[PDB]
Amino acid sequence: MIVPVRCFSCGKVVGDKWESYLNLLQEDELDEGTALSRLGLKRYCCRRMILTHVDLIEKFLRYNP
Amino acid sequence: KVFIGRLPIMLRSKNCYLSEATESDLYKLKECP
Amino acid sequence: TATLKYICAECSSKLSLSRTDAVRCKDCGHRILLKARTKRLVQFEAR
Amino acid sequence: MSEEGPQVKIREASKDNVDFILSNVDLAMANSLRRVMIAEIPTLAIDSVEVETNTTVLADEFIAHRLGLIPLQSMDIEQLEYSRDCFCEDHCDKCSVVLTLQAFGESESTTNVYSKDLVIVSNLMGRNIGHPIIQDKEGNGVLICKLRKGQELKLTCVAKKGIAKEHAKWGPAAAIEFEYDPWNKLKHTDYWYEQDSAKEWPQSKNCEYEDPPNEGDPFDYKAQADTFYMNVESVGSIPVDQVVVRGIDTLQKKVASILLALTQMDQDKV
Amino acid sequence: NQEDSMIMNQSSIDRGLFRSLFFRSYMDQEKKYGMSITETFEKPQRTNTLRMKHGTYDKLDDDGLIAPGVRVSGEDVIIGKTTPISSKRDASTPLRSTENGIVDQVLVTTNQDGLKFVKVRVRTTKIPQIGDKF
Ligand SMILES: [Zn+2]
Ligand SMILES: [Zn+2]
Ligand SMILES: [Zn+2]
Repeated sequence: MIVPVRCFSCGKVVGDKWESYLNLLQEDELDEGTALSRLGLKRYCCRRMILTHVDLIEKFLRYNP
Repeated sequence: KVFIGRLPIMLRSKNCYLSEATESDLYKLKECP
Repeated sequence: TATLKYICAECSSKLSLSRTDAVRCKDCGHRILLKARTKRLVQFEAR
Repeated sequence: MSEEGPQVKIREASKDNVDFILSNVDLAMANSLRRVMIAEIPTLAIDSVEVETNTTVLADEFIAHRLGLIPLQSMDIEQLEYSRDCFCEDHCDKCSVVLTLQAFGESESTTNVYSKDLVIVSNLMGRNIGHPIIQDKEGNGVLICKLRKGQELKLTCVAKKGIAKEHAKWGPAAAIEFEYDPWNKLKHTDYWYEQDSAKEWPQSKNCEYEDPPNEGDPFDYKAQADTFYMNVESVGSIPVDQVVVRGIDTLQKKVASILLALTQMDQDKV
Repeated sequence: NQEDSMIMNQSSIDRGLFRSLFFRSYMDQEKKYGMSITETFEKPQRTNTLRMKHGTYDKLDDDGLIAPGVRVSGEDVIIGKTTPISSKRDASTPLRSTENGIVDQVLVTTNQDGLKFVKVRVRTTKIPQIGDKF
């Protein structure tokens, strides 16, 4: 269902960081917690954001017109 | 050799096209996987 | 160019027509059909 | 050596944080600003989407919502009046920035729509305003949405002034940090414990910068509070500094308008 | 937050916290009467009858339906229909007075008999409010 542009708690920009997170894994083969420490996401408010969002859109895009 | 009525088949059961169908198939049949 | 109207569920493609013009698509017997947006422009608040 | 009172002493610094130690003021004051920064700092973002065509999976207002969150430039903002004030019936280049956006799913492999794709169409009047603040590694910034084969999406946005009160999308803020009297010497808290209050409760990095307790000594009941370790972040729209200066400013403005109404009020009477 | 209710960060609600969606699907067909007496999907008005409705019919294109983009509200009409009785009695379909939003997708298919079958969906985004439940 796409990356939640900016966090709910503090709102700190977070709609870009997505692709970079997904990569700091499949490729840079890191672990969640750190991957996020790497993308600047410090305090949990913004953390839980990525670490939880489910990018459904992909399964959506996979349909038709 | 005569025909008699229609049986409201169950979904995802053997007599359902979906029973066989997979990933792709469904998404194209619109049917949610 | 040229305006459109309705559409096909899978062989989706502008279609149009009216009264007693059947219902099926010009191909897919699939007798569905949506109506597609209005030329009229919509608008929303950014909240 | 100089300066009347409320002095600062920036601790660390960066393009996205002003970890500083503000000191010698009223906590009231401290907080007052703290707030002002989050709340009433003029910014800019979209506030009016005009969907032409859309085939995406995200229906209109979904996109229409996020678009308001896409941080936009606002350095100069103070020279782009709020629609409401300007005399242009609706909006104009002297109050708003107009953007465009158009996507078609050519790459038969998930095409993405990024904030970088916004198109300023209205005269930027020659002023840092309306630019899709990007901090992305690549420079694509803020993934708006995706789409498949012949999925299209034509929009047209209109940015306006606005502040965090009217909506969050105008929050230059992000999230500040706040703390004072790291050794609770005024006793503004009553630490809950199971055993040693000192153990269970972690200490803070902001203790080094202040003298430990030292038993013996009684309780300083005359103890007040200066020295506040803030950490003004930012989202971009405004340079981490301004989100502090302007903060220091907007507040100061209002404080005067009170005097202003106290003047206009006097003059009044027959 | 007192008594099994709470306080919700407004700011966050804005940034999109808990926003949801909502779709409804009004629907209708063309009635028949053996003796080839059938109904219709048009955008009627005077024509004798008086038997009409109250919601701005306008939003009804000619096929008697609303195009997807339209912004529907009060009791506006979503389906212009008529009936022959022995001459243009209404059988249209107004919106749910309470609800209102944006048309989301209309579709017209045949139907086992042959009758014109139409379903209309309306989209609405519902933001968390002071009374909402959680
Ligand atoms: Zn956060
Ligand atoms: Zn077809
Ligand atoms: Zn203007």
